[PDB]
Amino acid sequence: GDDIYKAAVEQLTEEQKNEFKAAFDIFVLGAEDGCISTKELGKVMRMLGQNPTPEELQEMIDEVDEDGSGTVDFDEFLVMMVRCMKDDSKGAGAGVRISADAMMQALLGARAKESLDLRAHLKQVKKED
Repeated sequence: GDDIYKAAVEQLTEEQKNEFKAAFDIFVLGAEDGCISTKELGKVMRMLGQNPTPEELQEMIDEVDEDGSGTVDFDEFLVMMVRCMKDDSKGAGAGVRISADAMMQALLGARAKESLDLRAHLKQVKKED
């Protein structure tokens, strides 16, 4: 399954890792957590040659993020770098900024999903898109 990606980060050496280590500086643009949300995730991608959308990106970010805090951890970025470098046929959709679902996924809050009521999470459905 995803043993090629998860193991990828393990294949990287102190030097190879330094490539992405310093990259964060340009990605997060200087942060204490050293993480990047779906919004910024698009700015870092467009640099790799692919300028996808924040709505389509949040899809993988929500799955890659166990806590689904709405951001990407330093380690989470690695697995994405190996999984993306393989499937670069999904890079398209420039001139984008924010998306209803893009930011929504962040407001959802993995912890909020069960904050009030769960049955009230799939009660009102009108095409999420």
